[PDB]
Amino acid sequence: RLYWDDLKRKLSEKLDSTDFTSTIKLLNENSYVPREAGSQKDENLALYVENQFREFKLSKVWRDQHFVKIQVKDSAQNSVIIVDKNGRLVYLVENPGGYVAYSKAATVTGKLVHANFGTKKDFEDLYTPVNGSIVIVRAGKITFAEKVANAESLNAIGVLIYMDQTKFPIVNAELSFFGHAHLGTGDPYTPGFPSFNHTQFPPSRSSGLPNIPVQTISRAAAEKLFGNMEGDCPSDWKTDSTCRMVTSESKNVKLTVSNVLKEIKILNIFGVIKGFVEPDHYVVVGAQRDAWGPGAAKSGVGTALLLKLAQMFSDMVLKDGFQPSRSIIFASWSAGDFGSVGATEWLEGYLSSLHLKAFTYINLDKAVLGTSNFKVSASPLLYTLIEKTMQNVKHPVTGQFLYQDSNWASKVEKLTLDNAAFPFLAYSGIPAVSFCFCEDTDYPYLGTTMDTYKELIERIPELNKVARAAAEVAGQFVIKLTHDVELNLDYERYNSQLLSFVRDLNQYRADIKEMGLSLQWLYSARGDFFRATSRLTTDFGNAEKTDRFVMKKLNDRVMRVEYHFLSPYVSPKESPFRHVFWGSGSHTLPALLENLKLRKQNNGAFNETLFRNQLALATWTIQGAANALSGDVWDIDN
Amino acid sequence: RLYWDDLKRKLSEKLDSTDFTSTIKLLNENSYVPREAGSQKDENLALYVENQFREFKLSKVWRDQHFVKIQVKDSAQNSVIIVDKNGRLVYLVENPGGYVAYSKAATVTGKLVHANFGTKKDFEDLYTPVNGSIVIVRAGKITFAEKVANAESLNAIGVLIYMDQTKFPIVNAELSFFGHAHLGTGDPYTPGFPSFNHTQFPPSRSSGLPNIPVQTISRAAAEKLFGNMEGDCPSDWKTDSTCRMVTSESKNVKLTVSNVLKEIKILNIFGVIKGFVEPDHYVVVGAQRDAWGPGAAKSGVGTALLLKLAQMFSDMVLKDGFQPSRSIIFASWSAGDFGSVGATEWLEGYLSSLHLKAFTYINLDKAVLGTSNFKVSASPLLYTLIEKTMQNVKHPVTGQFLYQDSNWASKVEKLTLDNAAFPFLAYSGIPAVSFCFCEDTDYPYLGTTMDTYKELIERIPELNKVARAAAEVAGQFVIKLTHDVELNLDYERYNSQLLSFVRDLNQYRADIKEMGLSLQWLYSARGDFFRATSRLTTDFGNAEKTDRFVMKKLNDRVMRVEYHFLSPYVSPKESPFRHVFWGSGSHTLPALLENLKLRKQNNGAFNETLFRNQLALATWTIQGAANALSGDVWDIDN
Amino acid sequence: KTVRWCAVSEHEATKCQSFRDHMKSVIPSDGPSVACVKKASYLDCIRAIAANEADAVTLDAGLVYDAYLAPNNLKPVVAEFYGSKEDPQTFYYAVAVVKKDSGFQMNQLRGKKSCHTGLGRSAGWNIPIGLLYCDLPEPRKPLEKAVANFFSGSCAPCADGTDFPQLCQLCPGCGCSTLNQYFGYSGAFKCLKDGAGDVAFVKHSTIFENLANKADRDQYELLCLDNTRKPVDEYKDCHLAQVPSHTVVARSMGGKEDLIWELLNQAQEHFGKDKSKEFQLFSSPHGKDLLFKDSAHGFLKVPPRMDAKMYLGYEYVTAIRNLREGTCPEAPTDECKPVKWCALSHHERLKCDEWSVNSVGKIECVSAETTEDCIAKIMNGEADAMSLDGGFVYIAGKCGLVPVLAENYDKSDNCEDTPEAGPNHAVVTRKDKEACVHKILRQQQHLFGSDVTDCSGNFCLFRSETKDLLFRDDTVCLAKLHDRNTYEKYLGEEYVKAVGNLRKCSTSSLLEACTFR
Ligand SMILES: *[C@@H]1O[C@H](CO)[C@@H](O)[C@H](O)[C@H]1NC(C)=O
Ligand SMILES: *[C@@H]1O[C@H](CO)[C@@H](O)[C@H](O)[C@H]1NC(C)=O
Ligand SMILES: [Ca+2]
Ligand SMILES: [Ca+2]
Ligand SMILES: [Fe+3]
Repeated sequence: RLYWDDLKRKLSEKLDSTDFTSTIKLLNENSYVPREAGSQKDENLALYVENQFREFKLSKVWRDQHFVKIQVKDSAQNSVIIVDKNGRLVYLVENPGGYVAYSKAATVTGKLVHANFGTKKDFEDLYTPVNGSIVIVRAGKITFAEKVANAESLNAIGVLIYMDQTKFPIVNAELSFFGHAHLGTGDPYTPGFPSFNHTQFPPSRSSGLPNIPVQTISRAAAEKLFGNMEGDCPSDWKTDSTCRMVTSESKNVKLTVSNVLKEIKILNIFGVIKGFVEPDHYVVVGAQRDAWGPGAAKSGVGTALLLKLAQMFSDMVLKDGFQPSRSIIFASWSAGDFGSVGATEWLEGYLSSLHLKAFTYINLDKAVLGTSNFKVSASPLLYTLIEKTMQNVKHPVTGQFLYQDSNWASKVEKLTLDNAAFPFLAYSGIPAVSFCFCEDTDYPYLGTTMDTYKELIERIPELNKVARAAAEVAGQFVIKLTHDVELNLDYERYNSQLLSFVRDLNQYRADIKEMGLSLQWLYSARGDFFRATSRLTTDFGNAEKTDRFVMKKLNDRVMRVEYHFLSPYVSPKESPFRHVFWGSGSHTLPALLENLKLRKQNNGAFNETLFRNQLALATWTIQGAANALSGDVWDIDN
Repeated sequence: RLYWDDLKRKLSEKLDSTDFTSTIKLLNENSYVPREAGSQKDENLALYVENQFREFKLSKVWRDQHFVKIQVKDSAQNSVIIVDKNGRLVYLVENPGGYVAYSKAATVTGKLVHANFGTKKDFEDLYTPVNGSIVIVRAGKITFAEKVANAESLNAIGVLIYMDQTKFPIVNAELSFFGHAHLGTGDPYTPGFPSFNHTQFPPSRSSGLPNIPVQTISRAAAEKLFGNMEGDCPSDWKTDSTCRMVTSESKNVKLTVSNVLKEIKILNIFGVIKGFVEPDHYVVVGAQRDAWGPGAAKSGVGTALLLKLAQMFSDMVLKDGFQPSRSIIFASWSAGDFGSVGATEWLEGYLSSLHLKAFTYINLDKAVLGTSNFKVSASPLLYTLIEKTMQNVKHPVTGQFLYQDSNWASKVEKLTLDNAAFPFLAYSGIPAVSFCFCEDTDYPYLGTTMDTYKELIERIPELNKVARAAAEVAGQFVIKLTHDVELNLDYERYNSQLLSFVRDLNQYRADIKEMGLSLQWLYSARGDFFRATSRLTTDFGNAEKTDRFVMKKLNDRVMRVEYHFLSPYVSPKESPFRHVFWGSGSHTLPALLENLKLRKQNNGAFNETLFRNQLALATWTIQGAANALSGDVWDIDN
Repeated sequence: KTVRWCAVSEHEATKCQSFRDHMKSVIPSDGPSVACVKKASYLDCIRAIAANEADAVTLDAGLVYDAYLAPNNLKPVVAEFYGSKEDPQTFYYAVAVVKKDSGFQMNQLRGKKSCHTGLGRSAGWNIPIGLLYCDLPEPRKPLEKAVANFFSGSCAPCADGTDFPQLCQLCPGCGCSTLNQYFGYSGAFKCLKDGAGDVAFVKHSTIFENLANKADRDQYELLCLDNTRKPVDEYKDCHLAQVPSHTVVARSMGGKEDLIWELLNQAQEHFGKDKSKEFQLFSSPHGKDLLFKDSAHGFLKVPPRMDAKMYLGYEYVTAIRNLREGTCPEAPTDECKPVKWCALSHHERLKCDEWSVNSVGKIECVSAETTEDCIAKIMNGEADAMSLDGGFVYIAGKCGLVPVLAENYDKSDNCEDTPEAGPNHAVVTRKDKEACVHKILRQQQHLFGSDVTDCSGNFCLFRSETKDLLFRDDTVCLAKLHDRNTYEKYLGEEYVKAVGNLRKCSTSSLLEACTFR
């Protein structure tokens, strides 16, 4: 009855009548003015969104409630001071309104060295040893957690995070910001399993957590610190001329953090529209609701786009005549500020129920922050789905199509830990996507008390149009994903990913031959994978599209690809992010190369016994994914 | 066209014309006379079976070849002697023809204490401490590996295994026997992954292996040892009056084992008949081929039943008109003597390809050993399938039906490590079954050089009939499993299993209340599970059996039950046997209770922090299995 | 708006065309209209409503079972009544017709030839086959092959001719089409009168529909359950079993139950019985029993709450499921089928689950949202018992559930021996499970009933976490009712009329459904 083109036009019409700005402003009222996770204002918006889903008259609307542990700054405020070699001396630098969640809260004192961003590369190029001293770094190069993780690796005492003027042109230099240092996602006090009263919350600690104390400080406070430091910072880093390399041997800094934990009641509000052909299969759409500050950009826009997309698809099914093949689930996550907790406790909670039922996740957080360029990071199984949507949706400002860079597939970057889509793709093995109408420089008030609606509407005049353009992109991902029998997942897009891996590894073919090793097996692994998809492609081409039975046996084999790259050799509790390609730790394909890079130098940093196993499991993870993709369990030739 | 009753009668006719005895004898000829794994005689039979499958004209016949490491007794034979307190003294006891694979091969010397069978219960009731001494035990109470594992727990130096006259009425008292001490399955040198040249065989050791040296000795040698020992063995154990409790403080025993490893070429021979409705789903039928000795009972019968069942179903499809709905795979495993290696390397190798495609495994090893009673251990999802087959097949000797014990479901025992079905059910999560026309006392020449065809045909005169009765039972499991649209898996049979668990745990409700714990969550976990199956049952009752689409969405939910009980919290490499109910280690439901039993005594043996997590993950493993079984991801109420 | 209708065969297609043309002469007054879809069988008609091609088609009560099964999902909306318009009947008699002085009796049918209305139909297959399924020689499954061997020659409409040749010995190919000579009530009587079959399983009204002379009807006899024969005119005193009437079915969701009933209530007045001479809804010169059954005398609305499995009833739904699976009930073993308790709230099934475990699996829990919802579950078989108050017992009672235990509150030496009048809370249950409910619950009394205040250490059955979770908290014991008490016998006489009058104004969806048939 209704086709793609009849659906694209029907969506566009709904987008044109939809007022986003009015919605984002209503989410930034006095009653949602304070939005910390688990606060009464957080639950207030939760009830609003829930009641709103029900008002749209969706097929079902439910809620999950978790009791996770977060960290908050108590009556005992933390402080950063400079002290003398014999004892407490000189002067106080700052008291920080903004803290870092998961903080050690242990009073420490030592030399202060500038590690710049805190990148693994940044610590190697430092002429000053960090062994036994406090490091100061600028945020936004690597997730807060990674900054600390990287510092704790070279034995640091503490970590100071500040916002330089170059990367963050903010006027108020006394402004503080928020964030978490937990390397990972979900409640860190219940890793691997959900925070349900059911589990009785047993004593379990996440390996993500870092003993070292972390604190955020304003620009003014770091400037004060540089006054006591010496050594001009390298022009290599685009930074302020205030920047100073190290403290004087006379005076050093003393950080004292005393953050306490707090058990809260987190609420996840859902809603679903059942598909008509295969209701049990669904695509999930989520958006963060809680925010440390006002969060107009951090969650205001997202939750605004979630409510409206839910509305638009509700109106398309009920009134227009839109008949989706697979269900759609709209999710309002909470505790996102602490590491996508709400969403991760959901995944760790019903993992078995969405095993091969959830075939894609679309994230709406931080979709609108700029206006210059369009940015999107996702799983290659969504590349083709994005590329066709890019050359279909027009930029909100310039009348041109979003698809301008032909080789954009190559320019895409991995999903990061702070992103809500990370847990879905790396832990669950559910293709995920996170698009953004980003800017060359990140949003300055992203985690501050200046993330107001006024600030957002001032930096982006045409906020309504960009929000509509945004909602159109996510709206086409769903229409494409649930519309027709064919599933918009391109398994052929992984050939390039593997070719890239093997080629990078081929560069070290001399170190492989030196060891009792041959790389011929990885060649066949990648080769067999290409054959597997090509046979799957021809299988799709040689089948009747209208036959329900033969398309199901092929689409079920397409969905499994995301799952097959999740390593089956690591414990899902200690190393949650199993995905070989986008997860974390040694097993991943990137870790295999990272370990081998140390062999080239002939240093003892290289673990040979480790490499031989990294290679074997990864060689077979790629092969197993290949065999399972084509030829059956007997039609397989090698 | 052809129904169950038309299939049952068509099978029976094929069974009546099939001569088994002639087949088992042809497998016990001079050319297969020696059958150690990886030997030329082993491969000889492999080629025969392969060529035989092809002669049956099956849809496809293939082979997998692994390069696993086993252990063999070299030129340096091991020896057991009694020595003096100052040095080597007295006399030599025996040189053992038969060894224990995976042996430490480290020369040791110490007091010799009788631990009886070697059971965890046996070591607790010993008045003599084992701390720092060699223990001697009688085989057949617990797998060889467990005997050693249990001894290494209470710090033993070595282990001597012998066959007493009471449990093993053998005439030749100088007869030696074979076995492995590896706690686990598959090649121990490639745990978690397959032994394919692909993996490059990296340095990886299985936690199954025990440092302590193990050796088998004949009855005569243990009798000689008892001569030097004192203390009459308790009448509690049905044993010989020769049996002696401990050695004299003057003389102690010295064991010296020097087994070397050997890399071999193992071959798995397969064959498959494709089903007609859903070819991608299959039931697997395997049987061990290799044997340390002649193995007429250990593998002769099995491989004989495998070849014939392959023949009978080949003739039923080709000539009779049998049209199976799902495929059938016949497997001849090798290296079974070393721990179901061949079969485990297959499972660890194509795990992804038989994920939710293999829905049941039927094992043919040691099917015929006695004639008195019928014994079968399996996954409850096969209980109803067995009970209907029991009251359908008639005993070979007495004209009565096999179904005589009504409460036989309760008398069934867990699958053991030495069984080839263990890896399938506990590691893979594939319902498995292992039936036997067993005897009140196990087969005496099971692992000896007296497991000849002559010995077998003498202890069981009517071997042909018992073999046919055997082949009929496994033949009905397949006809039932592939015959019709409904899958013969009874998910309702787990209600009793869970009720049993919760009731046992309810006994300790006083220790649960003493700790900050409530058991109400486990009640609802089991309750929600019952509702889930009951809703699934009614769902089967309220659907058209002839509709392919709605039966597939229900049978796919039935197959998943076996998978859902495999813990998702443990690493599949270190703790392979994940199944909560039939696997190994702490996570399992039995381990939860075993740990709590130590709390009742108020000793420090109880790990409280461990229990709180054993409880939480198991509470949720049962709940997750429940939620995923019914109500969808949104229709779920709690 | 127009409602599409399904037609089977060419003959019913022409009757549909006339149903269209005649209707648009006084239509539309408000909205109603009719359309025609051509299908080969009734199975094609049920599948077409599910794919929105049609909207309604009339089915036999035994064919209603096939319609509500996935993926067809169809619930009866309008049911036709038999007899008169003054005194309507919602159930017709299924009987067995034979020739006079044949010798054959109900028990002696083996070797005999048969004529059936249609595979899966009430009078034709399920009532007649139903009694013979446990007497049939093994194998019992498939059911069709067993009937193909029992009888020598048989004609079963809608039956696979390739798999069961013997089942279409009388009518080759086994047409479900109106066109086949032997199809329907009158079709099996034509298979008998012609001398093809020895017996025909039809409705009591089939003899009048084919033969009008009373002298010609005397040439035929009716079989009785007690292996006797009686006059055809005595259908009430001698018949096989009572079945629910034919009814029109539509989708549960999106089947417009109101747009079809408004059409049918108007099709009966204009072109129904004794109203017009141009078009009749219950008579057609092109064929008999087209669209509707000629024996019908109008239509009646099917309550909203009443679903397919409630329309047919426990007694009949269970007989079809046991007939298709081949399950025959053995003499009661008194083993006691596990009891299925029904919980309402979250707090109820949490105390129930703790009770299920303590009872060693003798009691299990089924959850329902509302109090009326639980009452429905006990009906179809999803639940077995629950505790109810005096008002609800009267509602459940009118459905078919008799109470067996009463909650006493006055403590005495013999609590179970002597029950109290009051009305108190009664534990209603189904007819069959009345025996075990009577025994299993009485075994929990000695195990968790009157106990010392040791509850934290040990489970207590009447103590709740809040207030009245399953049973009332102030209850001492569950009194055994020695007399076979119904809803009327437990509630006295003055209270019975009391709640009847009050339910007159304050009417529920469960009460209008259980008081329908
Ligand atoms: C869950 O546990 C918290 C304490 O962590 C408690 O405050 C709350 O009431 C509990 N809720 C339920 C349903 O058990
Ligand atoms: C596999 O490795 C073994 C040595 O472990 C070697 O003898 C054999 O030739 C190799 N085969 C292949 C195909 O690589
Ligand atoms: Ca968690
Ligand atoms: Ca292995
Ligand atoms: Fe009828």
